[PDB]
Amino acid sequence: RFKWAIELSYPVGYLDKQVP
Amino acid sequence: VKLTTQAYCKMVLHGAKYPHCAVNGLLVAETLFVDCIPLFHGTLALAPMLEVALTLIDSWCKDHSYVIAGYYQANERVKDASPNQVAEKVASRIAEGFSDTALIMVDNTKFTMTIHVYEHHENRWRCRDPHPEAQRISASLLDSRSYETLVDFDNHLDDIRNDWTNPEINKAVLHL
Amino acid sequence: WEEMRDKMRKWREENSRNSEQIVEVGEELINEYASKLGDDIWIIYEQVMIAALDYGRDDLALFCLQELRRQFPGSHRVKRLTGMRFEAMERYDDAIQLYDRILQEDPTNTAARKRKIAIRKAQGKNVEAIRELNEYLEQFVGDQEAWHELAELYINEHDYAKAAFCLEELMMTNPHNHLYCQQYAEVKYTQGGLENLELSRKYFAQALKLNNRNMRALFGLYMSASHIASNPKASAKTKKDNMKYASWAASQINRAYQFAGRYSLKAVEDMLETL
Repeated sequence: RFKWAIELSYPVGYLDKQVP
Repeated sequence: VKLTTQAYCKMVLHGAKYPHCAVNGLLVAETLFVDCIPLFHGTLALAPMLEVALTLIDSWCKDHSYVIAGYYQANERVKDASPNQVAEKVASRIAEGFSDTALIMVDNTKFTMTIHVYEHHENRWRCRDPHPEAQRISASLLDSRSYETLVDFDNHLDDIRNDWTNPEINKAVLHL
Repeated sequence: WEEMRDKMRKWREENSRNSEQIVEVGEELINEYASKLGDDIWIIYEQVMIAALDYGRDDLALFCLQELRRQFPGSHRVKRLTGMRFEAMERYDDAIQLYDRILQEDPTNTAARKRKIAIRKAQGKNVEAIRELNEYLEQFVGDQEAWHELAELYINEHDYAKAAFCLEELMMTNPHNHLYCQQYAEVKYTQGGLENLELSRKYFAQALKLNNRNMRALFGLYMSASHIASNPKASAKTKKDNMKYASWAASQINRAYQFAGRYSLKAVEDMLETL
């Protein structure tokens, strides 16, 4: 039990494709 | 819902020692707020240090029978007074354990001789109205050029030998 | 006595803006010692001017700037300093004309762009500053200061995913300083996700092997592990190794605070045991 648990929520050479 | 002289003192002091960076601190009551803590300055959108600071200050304040009951932020830019997401999150987390804690943001567009208190009261931290000697104390100590020995938590993480309670300032304002 | 000179140089070298001491020592050393110093004062003027702008005075600014003008008439840097003066007193379009002019007579000049961006950001706008800064980085790669500013801006916009890409670009080169790895680990731990905490502990470690006296990395490892030991999605072996990670880190923190103590020990031991 962690009392203070927080959840907060184009640049050249950046893709998100899980390329092998 | 009272303002303690030393609280405002430490608060604006921290605001002045790092005057071009956004800061937060933390008021501790036992509504009367009883002592300010300067803890951080910089980016402030980062959990871990915040989480451990909260934990440690809990473990320490239990010894003296104090609870936190209070936050305050002060943005870096003067012409801004708006409760950015972070402070909202931290105050909703504090009010999960107190359900009466209040948020503060200093106007900072006057910064001489300011407060902008919100309150949740089932509303999204809505505003309220203004509710002295401490002003004089603030002015004098500020011009006393003493903010350079005021330790925050961010300093404590570098040189453990400091003391984030800094009772020197406490006794000093007591003598006045 | 010359120590004052070396302290000013130090503050020039490791950027240490406090603009309270600086202006004092400047106005002391801006006097007759100038002729004693010899061909070195000019930097001291470029350094006192900015700290003065930071202090609010604005009176010493024009003295320093006009000395600079009279020595270096057809300069560009003093032009940038005039742009600074303008934007402090909130003449923005004038400054933009200035910067676009000394970019117009010198396209391969960076400081003008990096002041246009400071202006765009001082208005309040961020989202256009970011694309401007990327359009700059699209040409002037190897501008590490820019990468770090971009990471900070993406953080304050609550996009913690591409800041990590910048930090990757920035601690791939110069991979001998702890601070970058540490801040990467903080990014990830904040980003959530087990696949990221596994990296957070790793980098909070590597950032410790290097310095071996940092404290934030230590608490970071302790918290990352302690939180791994409650997420019910990993095989036993994960949890049992994270338990020992955390317990050893606790022992080391005990050592540290013991060194310190020569009342804190109470609170830190409480924090240790409570989990």
